[PDB]
Parts: sequence; structure tokens; C-alpha cells
Amino acid sequence: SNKKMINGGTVNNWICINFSRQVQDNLARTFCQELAQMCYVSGMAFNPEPVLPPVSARPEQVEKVLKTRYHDATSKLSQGKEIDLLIVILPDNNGSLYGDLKRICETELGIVSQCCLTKHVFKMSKQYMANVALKINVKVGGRNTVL
Ligand SMILES: Nc1nc2c(ncn2[C@@H]2O[C@H](COP(=O)(O)O)[C@@H](O)[C@H]2O)c(=O)[nH]1
Repeated sequence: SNKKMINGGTVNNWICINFSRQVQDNLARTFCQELAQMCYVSGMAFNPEPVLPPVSARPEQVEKVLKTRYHDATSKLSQGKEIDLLIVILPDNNGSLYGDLKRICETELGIVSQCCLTKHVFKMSKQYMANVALKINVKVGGRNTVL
């Protein structure tokens, strides 16, 4: 048996930010759609569409891009609703970007985030997607089986 979802969590509102120069907008878009689909069919409630389309940013602007995109997306929601998930596409080798990302999301924005390496965005294998869905589920309060 592979791990599966016991209780599927809910992602009604999400956005994507891309930090890889090898990834065009449409590919980030397509990647997130496949991930959203996997999350759903695994047992989550997961909106097939993001609050805002993906945006591409330079790692040097991590603080600015995250805070601005967070503000703009949140202001788009019905009053009192909040963003459930940020999906981040990042370069295979990213130095301090991963850590910066997590510190900002954890301690300033208070948003759940899922990082995805460029290599996986190009391959988009079903096994990868299933694994990332499992991680997302736990992060938003769902529960998975144990082996
Ligand atoms: N743990 C960790 N993962 C990283 C780092 N940089 C990129 N990643 C990628 O981020 C993914 C995990 O993302 P998370 O689930 O923490 O949002 C891993 O698959 C890994 O490929 C890093 O510095 N530390």
C-alpha cells in the first residue's frame, strides 16, 4: 500500500508565484492545474482556478513579490476569507530563496506554502503530483495514512 488521504483538507483560494527563469507563465499555469487536479481526485476540496494568475519574480524580490501578491489576492476575496495556499516554483539550486520564502510565509504572512523544483515542473509525473498532494493535505489540516 502507498500512502493515501484519510481526511481531505480544503483549498478554496490559492495563488502561484514563480522564481524560475526557465518557466513561462503558461507552464506554471499548467503545472498548478495538474497539481490542483491531483489534490482533488485524492480527496481534497481544491479550487481548479487560482485567485490570481501566476506571477514571475526574481529571487532578489522575494519579500516584495510575496507581500504584494498576498495583499492583492487577499483583497480580491469575499470579506473575511483568506488565501489557503501559496504554490512556489523555484530554481533547482536557489541558495537562500527557500529559507527566505519559508520565513516570510511562516512568520510575516501566516500562509501555507508548497515549494516545487523546476525539474519537477517540466516532468509533471503523476507520482510526483501524488506526493505533493499528500504534503499539501497535511499542511492545510487534512490527515494521511501511515505505512
Ligand atoms: N527541505 C528543503 N527543500 C528544498 C530546498 N530548496 C528547494 N527545496 C525543494 O522544496 C521541496 C519541499 O518544499 P516544501 O514542502 O518544504 O514547501 C523539496 O521537494 C525540494 O525539492 C531546501 O533548501 N530545503
